[PDB]
Amino acid sequence: NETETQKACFKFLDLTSRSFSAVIKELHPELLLPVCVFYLVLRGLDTIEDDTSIPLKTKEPMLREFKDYLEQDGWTFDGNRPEEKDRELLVQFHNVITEFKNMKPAYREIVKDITDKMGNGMADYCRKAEFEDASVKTIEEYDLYCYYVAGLVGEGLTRLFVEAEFGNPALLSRPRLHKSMGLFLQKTNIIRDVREDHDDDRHFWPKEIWSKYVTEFEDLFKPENRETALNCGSEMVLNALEHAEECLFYLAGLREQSVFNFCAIPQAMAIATLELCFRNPDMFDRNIKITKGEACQLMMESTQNLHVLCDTFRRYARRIHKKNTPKDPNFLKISIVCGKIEKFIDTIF
Ligand SMILES: c1ccc2[nH]ccc2c1
Repeated sequence: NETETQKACFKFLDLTSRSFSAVIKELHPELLLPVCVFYLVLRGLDTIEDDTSIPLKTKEPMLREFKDYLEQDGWTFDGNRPEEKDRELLVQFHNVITEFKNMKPAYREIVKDITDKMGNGMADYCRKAEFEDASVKTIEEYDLYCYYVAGLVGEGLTRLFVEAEFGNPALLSRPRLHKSMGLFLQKTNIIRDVREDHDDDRHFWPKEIWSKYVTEFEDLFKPENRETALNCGSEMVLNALEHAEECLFYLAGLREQSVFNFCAIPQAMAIATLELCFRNPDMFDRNIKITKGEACQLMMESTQNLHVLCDTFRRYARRIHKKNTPKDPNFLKISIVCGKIEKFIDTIF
């Protein structure tokens, strides 16, 4: 007995999250529709923020006010460029609104708050870009951009988990944990996608890091600077790896198996992707991905328990530890963080 509003939301879930839709749809029914609503709302936010054919005069209010649109039956939007990939989510958004309002009031307050905080951070970002540079210059800015597009997702999901008693409530008292969750994923994708993003005039690597390796960011992609480029990505990987232990801390707080799988799978994939990118020069030439046999192993190792997941983390931390070379100016610090991850897992298990 699935309503068509529900079928549409799940259809759009397949079309926007692609492979991830499968693990979302295996979520415990207490949070299956809430998490689905949460994702389609944030994806609806992205479809507005990313369409450069929408002028700031129109886009900025939609982003700041989107939390209030969730309360308006039949809200639609057809002002995307006719070729935006996820247009139809916003033109048929009345299904998300229907299912948003069917949600328990505690879930609606969480999703509405995150939509509000996130949409306004996006609107602030979209504004600066139009009237300024908006280039990531400091690690602090880098970390701030990741908190708004990914750390806030972690807050929302954690708030839903704790509300459904699927997560230890102490996860809300230590918000560095869900922040590390989102930053680990977002930083790994920013590292791996650096060429793709640069070929679309998007640059998220902080100048505080890449300026120690090249004079201009574009220099990273020239074949003659492949050595400094590797060293730069190494420090990028080092910065991402500093979140891994707090990620293990967060997963230890999850109390329901389908919620564990939903959070553990992307984390295990992130550390594998990080290991594939570490000292890999292909990262600056194309989009590299982990092999299908590896991804399929990881999916088995991320859908069991915390012990099995920690062994996967220990394995890829050791692989990064071994690829680490003294020629790298980040040599010592990479070994230290890898050792801390390995020795921490050895202490638990
Ligand atoms: C758990 C916590 C934070 C997250 N960010 C994206 C997915 C996800 C899962």
